[PDB]
Amino acid sequence: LFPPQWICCDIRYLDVSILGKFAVVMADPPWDIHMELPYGTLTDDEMRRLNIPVLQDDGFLFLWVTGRAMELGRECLNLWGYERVDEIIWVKTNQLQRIIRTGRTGHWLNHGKEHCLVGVKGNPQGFNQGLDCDVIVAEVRSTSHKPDEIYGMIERLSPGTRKIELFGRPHNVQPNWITLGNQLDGIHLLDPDVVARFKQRYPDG
Amino acid sequence: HNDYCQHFVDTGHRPQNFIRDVGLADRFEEYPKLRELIRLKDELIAKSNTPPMYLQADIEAFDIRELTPKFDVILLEPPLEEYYRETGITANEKCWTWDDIMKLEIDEIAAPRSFIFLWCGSGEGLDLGRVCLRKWGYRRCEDICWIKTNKNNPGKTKTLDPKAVFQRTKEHCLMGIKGTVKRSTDGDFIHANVDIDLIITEEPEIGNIEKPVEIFHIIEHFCLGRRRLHLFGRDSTIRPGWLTVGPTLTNSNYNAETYASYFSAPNSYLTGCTEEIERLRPKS
Ligand SMILES: Nc1ncnc2c1ncn2[C@@H]1O[C@H](CSCC[C@H](N)C(=O)O)[C@@H](O)[C@H]1O
Repeated sequence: LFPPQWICCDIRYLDVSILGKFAVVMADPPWDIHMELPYGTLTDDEMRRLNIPVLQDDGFLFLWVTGRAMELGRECLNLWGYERVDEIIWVKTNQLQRIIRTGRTGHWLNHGKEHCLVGVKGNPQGFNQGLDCDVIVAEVRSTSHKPDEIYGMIERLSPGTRKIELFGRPHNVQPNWITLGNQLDGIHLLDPDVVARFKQRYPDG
Repeated sequence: HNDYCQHFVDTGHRPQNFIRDVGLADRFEEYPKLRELIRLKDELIAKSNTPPMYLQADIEAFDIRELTPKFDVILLEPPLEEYYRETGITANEKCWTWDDIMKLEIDEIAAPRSFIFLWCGSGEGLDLGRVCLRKWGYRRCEDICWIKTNKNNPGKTKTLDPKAVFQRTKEHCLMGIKGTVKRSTDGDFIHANVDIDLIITEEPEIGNIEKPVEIFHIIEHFCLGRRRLHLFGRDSTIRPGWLTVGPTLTNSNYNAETYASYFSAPNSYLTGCTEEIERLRPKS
């Protein structure tokens, strides 16, 4: 176990086999939801081809989904070797613990929540079931931060294991986690085994 | 750290216990124009509602085509085994597997432009209900979550599904769309964005399988179609504006000719709308 580690990279092209195996994978990908967005997205085929399978032999996946990715995310979860076994929802509140009910915040109904699929792979050991509820209640914070409560839920589920987050930003770096994303501050690696494999694979850089 | 997840670990109060103003009345107590939109739409629904109609039927053996005319909205509440495994109580009716549910010929009674609301539970039904929607010819388009609080009985409850990782404290009602509907052009069929995709109530009494009545309010506010079917309803869910069909109904009054007459000339299958509602409802 180590302090926060991160790699500024394009996740489509990083050879993630150098990172070893993780008890938990978490990802918040910019899905192609078939609408104009003020940020760039990954195509369905780019998502399908992410080398998620090498990151894990036994453990859990947390995959945020929205729009048509409710279904595309399920496809990816099964393709990567997981069975969906839970679905967390994050209920978004305002500053006074109320849901914002007005506006036009979904296509048919308004939206008060975000969804995170939970998948399992293999036969994980040393995990604690049933410690947390599958509902998170938290305000929206800063620039689209998913709720930090999720890290505590995952730590109670799988204490002291190594974990990897995909599409993370500097605010997402955490002890026991390796964070991958293209807005991180360079490359900061501390695990000697990961450092050694990184030098072999990228002798230049 | 105002971490309600940690607070649940420490106290047994579910995070949803701390969401304020979730009741039908208190949500817009301070917002007269928001309250007025709901009040006028509910009056429009009540003024145009058919009297309750209901039919006892063993849906597993029933030719569903005997239900006419076609329906603008269908609410489907099949009795899932998980409702009883997770509570421990013995069911007093046949439980339906997802294979059983899939076999229903819902596409044979849905109107060409219409919506479905399918209670899917909290486990494998979130996946298999989506397959049912495909089979019946709908596209999944929203997910209404019923989130259960435990304000009156704080504590943990063991989820019995051996695959579960977290304590399951909600149920999902998947919404599907059939046909082509454009919310800017088809305002005589839908009023979009009047409700949110969350219902928050206290966990029901020990042996209570009912779903929250607010699901009817969301459906009625959203779709102006007057032909509304509730499959697997019960005596306790009978409601003006709805045809209720289910195995545990104790009596039947459904007459297909009389029911259809409420929607044919000089009547309409749509509620219409008032100028006051048109000026208040959310629009592009
Ligand atoms: N191909 C790619 N490779 C690496 N990062 C990418 C990427 N495409 C998008 N990203 C990054 O992924 C991040 C999505 S914002 C992610 C939100 C994060 N879970 C939170 O809690 O805030 C952005 O920084 C974006 O620039």
